[PDB]
Amino acid sequence: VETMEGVGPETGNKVFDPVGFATLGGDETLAFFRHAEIKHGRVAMAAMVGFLFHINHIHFPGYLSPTAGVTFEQLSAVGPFEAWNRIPLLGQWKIFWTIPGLEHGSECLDPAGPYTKGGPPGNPKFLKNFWDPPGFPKKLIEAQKGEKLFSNLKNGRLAMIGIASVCAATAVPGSVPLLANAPALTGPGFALPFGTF
Amino acid sequence: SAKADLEAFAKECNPVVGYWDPLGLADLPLWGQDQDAVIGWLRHSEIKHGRIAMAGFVGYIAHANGFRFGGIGPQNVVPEGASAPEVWDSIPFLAKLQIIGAIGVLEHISEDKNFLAADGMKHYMRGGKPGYFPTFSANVHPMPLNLFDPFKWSKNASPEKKAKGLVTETNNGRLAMLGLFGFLSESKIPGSVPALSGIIPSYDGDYMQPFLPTGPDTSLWTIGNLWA
Amino acid sequence: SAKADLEAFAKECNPVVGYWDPLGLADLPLWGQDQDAVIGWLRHSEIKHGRIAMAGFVGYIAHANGFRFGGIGPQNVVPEGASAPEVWDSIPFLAKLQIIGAIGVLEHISEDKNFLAADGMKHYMRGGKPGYFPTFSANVHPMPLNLFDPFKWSKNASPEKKAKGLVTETNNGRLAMLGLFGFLSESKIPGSVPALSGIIPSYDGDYMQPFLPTGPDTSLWTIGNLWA
Amino acid sequence: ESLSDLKTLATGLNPVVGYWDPLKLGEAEFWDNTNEETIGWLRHAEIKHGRVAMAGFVGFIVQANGIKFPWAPFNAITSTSPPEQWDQLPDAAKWQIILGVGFLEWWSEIRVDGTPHYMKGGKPGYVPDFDATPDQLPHWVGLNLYDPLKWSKGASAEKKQKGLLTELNNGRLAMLGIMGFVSEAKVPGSVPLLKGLVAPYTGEVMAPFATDIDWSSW
Ligand SMILES: CCCCCC(=O)OC\C(C=C=C1C(C)(C)C[C@H](OC(C)=O)C[C@@]1(C)O)=C/C=C/C(C)=C/C=C/C=C(C)/C=C/C=C(\C)C(=O)C[C@@]12O[C@]1(C)C[C@@H](O)CC2(C)C
Ligand SMILES: CC(=O)O[C@H]1CC(C)(C)C(=C=C/C(C)=C/C=C/C(C)=C/C=C/C=C(C)/C=C/C=C(\C)C(=O)C[C@@]23O[C@]2(C)C[C@@H](O)CC3(C)C)[C@](C)(O)C1
Ligand SMILES: CC(=O)O[C@H]1CC(C)(C)C(=C=C/C(C)=C/C=C/C(C)=C/C=C/C=C(C)/C=C/C=C(\C)C(=O)C[C@@]23O[C@]2(C)C[C@@H](O)CC3(C)C)[C@](C)(O)C1
Ligand code: KC2
Ligand code: KC2
Repeated sequence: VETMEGVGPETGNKVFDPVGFATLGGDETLAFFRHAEIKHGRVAMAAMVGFLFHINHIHFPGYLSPTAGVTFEQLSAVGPFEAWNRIPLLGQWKIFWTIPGLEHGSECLDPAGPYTKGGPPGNPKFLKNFWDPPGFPKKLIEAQKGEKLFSNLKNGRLAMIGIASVCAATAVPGSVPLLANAPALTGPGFALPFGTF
Repeated sequence: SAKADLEAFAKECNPVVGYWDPLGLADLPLWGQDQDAVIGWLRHSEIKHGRIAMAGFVGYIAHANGFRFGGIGPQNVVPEGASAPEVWDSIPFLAKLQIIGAIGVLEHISEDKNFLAADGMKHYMRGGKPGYFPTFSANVHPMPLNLFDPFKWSKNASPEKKAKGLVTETNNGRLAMLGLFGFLSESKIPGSVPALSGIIPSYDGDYMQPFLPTGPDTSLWTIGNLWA
Repeated sequence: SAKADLEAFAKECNPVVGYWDPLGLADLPLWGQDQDAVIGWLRHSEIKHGRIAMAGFVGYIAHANGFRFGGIGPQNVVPEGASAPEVWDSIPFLAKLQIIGAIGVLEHISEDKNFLAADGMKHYMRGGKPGYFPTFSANVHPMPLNLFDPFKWSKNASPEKKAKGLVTETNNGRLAMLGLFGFLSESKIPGSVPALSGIIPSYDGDYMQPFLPTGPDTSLWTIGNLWA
Repeated sequence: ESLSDLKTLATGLNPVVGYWDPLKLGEAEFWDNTNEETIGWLRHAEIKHGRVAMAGFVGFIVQANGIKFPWAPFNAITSTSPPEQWDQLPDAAKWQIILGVGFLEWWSEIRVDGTPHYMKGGKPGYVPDFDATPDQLPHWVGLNLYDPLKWSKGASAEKKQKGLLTELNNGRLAMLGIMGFVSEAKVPGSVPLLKGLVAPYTGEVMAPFATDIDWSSW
């Protein structure tokens, strides 16, 4: 059913649905689409914060694999999406093998079941203290965190638009008018896993 | 409802002329939404075109005469002679894109339903007043003033005064559209406007293709600014 | 309440013109605080501007004539005749900043809540009498005299005499504002004021910039003057 | 207790101001506690900052005036800018100052005689009495930290609360004054009427022992 969340102002207080999509399937298809939207949003917001850290030259005061010789300093010297191509070859393995573990746990170990059948989409709270290693929300009421989830969805959509704009500007020059030309944002415009494959 | 209101507005605007619809545009469903939505969309389009044309005529006079602004320091420093059309051909592409984005934001705020239900109005093609715009709705950033009446100097007007103002706005917008189109035609094809012969120069570019070959990068920022 | 009082005050100030409000300032909402607070803020601004303008006319006459009080203080650094506009360009920066701070302290004491509620009155916008600076009752240190009536010579005044004095003060403040603005315009743009042509000299510095090229940092101090 | 916070402030500067906090540090919870504990903690923090600031302001006046301990190790350093006197102190002297202050506040945290802590209902800025519990300190010392000679001792409670308000106000003013003097040592032109005094200084005032990091890039 298209009651859900994400429907509010600046869209007519109704579902934004030119193409069917929402009615392409049933209730479980909507839950999968909402989980994809929320995960996509969260990944885009994280990518935006990381990209802002990369542009402002905020790197760790460490070494990042002294055997290879790569350091944190010359990972910030190059532009975005080229730094990932220089993260040795074991580091991509470790970042990856960490992330499927989280994906497999976030789908499997639900006491209520997958988000399509029992349990709201975008809720890996069964992974204890994964979302909140400190408290942060610990005394917030339910009516507060519903509005916070709505803000989460809106900021996720905006971050998706922003990271698409950043990728387009790094790939095709002149795509984004406000970006136009920039000292940074100079690179391949995309990152393959493990550099070349 | 819509046809009778259109006929009454046409009679009020010009008692001699009345309704002048040679193409029959008041009876064609443009998007299959009956005749009320089509008539409301046509009325809103006429009002918006007239308002934009009056603003364009005033800006044409101001720019062709040449004028600075408050502080300026950049907008009135680049060109000396502009000949109207080339005034929007030497400003930065970022400035023109931001002006277009602000116009689009204003249009989206005008057409929004959440900004209309809060203000107690409806859409122009769903049984509402064509040309009405929301004041500030609720955008967190508190607007210092509204858009329709910036100083709130027209909050005591009677409904007859509002109707007379709407009719006068439509007629003056039509006249300003004729004047602006005549000036644009004289800027391209000489001899079109007989009164405006020689007043305006000739431009090789097209004013109907928006973002032309763009202006400079125009960094225009200082005090520790690394880009525009 | 506000509109009837405004009309009555306009009729009392001038029975011929009456309520003359061209640019709709009676019903303009500033920050969504209704019309009574808007009218109170407008009346307080008018009264303060008129009083400051009368004081400005008196000070301009005194500075143009030249009546330096004595020595030791800032009067020893002012030149012996440099007209009113250059009088506030050679005083010490510490003296000007301290005068601005004293004026700000006076304004904050005038607009304070408890410093006005101790006199049994409210704020001017929130249903109070505009322009009523309260007496010193809670200034911690023992104040020697009040600010409105220093000699307390108007303690026997009646309410009708108070209203007549308020009307006379408003009218004289408007006239003094016109005179001071005429003198300032003649000091910059020649030929503006016809009677004030050739009387006052021309000033090149901006009269709207209080922190213009800074005055001397000399203190003119003695007896234990350890502050440089 | 966001109500007694207003009763304290009605006597602060009359009702001319009252409960003035633009970012509202009151009604907070902090480290997994209740609003009353946070209010008591904030009151103790304000009182301790005020006391440290009045002591530091008096010390700055005395040191920059020229009054100096003749004895032996303080005669070695010959400067004026109080901050530089701290910088050219021996490391052991600074460490012993820090550890003595730490012992004093370790005793201040200990509540073996007074029943409440300053977060659990005790008076904020209350240093417990040394000789109140003479069998629960490592070795006997007389001359208690607050009131060494029992000059106040028997006094009216009205005088006590009036002194507490006076201490709070004087503390806030001394906080402003000592930060004005420190910013004079760091930022010239800042804090007018004090430009002709104080010396230029570098070395990140809010850091003891070594130096050379600073807020150079503002
Ligand atoms: C790697 C396999 C890890 C096993 C799995 C594991 O334990 O998971 C933990 C995990 C991620 C994760 C997850 C959590 C979020 C934590 C929990 C989730 O929980 C659920 C249910 O969701 C699951 C998961 C997987 O998502 C990641 C662990 C990663 C680990 C343990 C990584 C060791 C690197 C050591 C290196 C690179 C040594 C380099 C050594 C190098 C490169 C040398 O050159 C050595 C050298 O000698 C050479 C060759 C020659 C000599 O002359 C010189 C020297 C001496 C220098
Ligand atoms: C160049 C110049 O100036 O010429 C000067 C030089 C000079 C020398 C200054 C001059 C002199 C003569 C002077 C000044 C003579 C002064 C002699 C003096 C004043 C000698 C004090 C002894 C103190 C004692 C024994 C303290 C014991 C103290 C003890 C044992 C305690 O504290 C115990 C304690 O139990 C208390 C008491 C309180 C308890 O709660 C806690 C504790 C446990 C801590 C002249 C003649 O004027 C000329
Ligand atoms: C019960 C009873 O009877 O009470 C008795 C017992 C009791 C309580 C134990 C007593 C005590 C204890 C003591 C020792 C009390 C004293 C406490 C102390 C030592 C209090 C210092 C304050 C320092 C201040 C305020 C510094 C301000 C500094 C200020 C405000 C500034 O610098 C401002 C300024 O910088 C700006 C902001 C900008 C500049 O352009 C201008 C200036 C430079 C001006 C008494 C006194 O014996 C009385
Ligand atoms: C994504 C999350 C992540 C996790 C959970 C995680 C866990 C652990 C643990 C378990 C506690 C250990 C013990 C460990 C140790 C090492 N890591 Mg991990 N590591 C992660 C990320 C990266 C990245 C991005 C890189 C990296 C590396 C190294 C090297 C360097 C080897 C050498 O000395 O050269 C060593 C010793 C670098 C590498 O790949 O070396 C080529 C490098 O680029 N690691 N790492
Ligand atoms: C740098 C040190 C310092 C300075 C500069 C300073 C200045 C002033 C001033 C002048 C501005 C006044 C007027 C004043 C007044 C009071 N002080 Mg302060 N005081 C300092 C230190 C301490 C300590 C350590 C304690 C303390 C206290 C009290 C009490 C309460 C007595 C009582 O309630 O019996 C009162 C009335 C005790 C306490 O607050 O107990 C609840 C306590 O432990 N004070 N104090």
